[PDB]
Amino acid sequence: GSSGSSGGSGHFRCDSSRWCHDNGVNYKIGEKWDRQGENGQMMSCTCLGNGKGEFKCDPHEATCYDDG
Repeated sequence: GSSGSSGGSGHFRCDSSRWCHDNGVNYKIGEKWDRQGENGQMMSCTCLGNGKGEFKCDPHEATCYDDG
């Protein structure tokens, strides 16, 4: 099915339209911060916006081979 969980309306109308929130921190569209991963390593997130303040996170590593 769908609509299983529910809770948390929007009574107030703050001025947060171009900001993001993860661990109680205001990030600017494009900015980047550090966080924890599913396993344990650290993950880097980059604020995108596309609305309220969407964002993504990808694992950083030096898995780049050399050419020549």
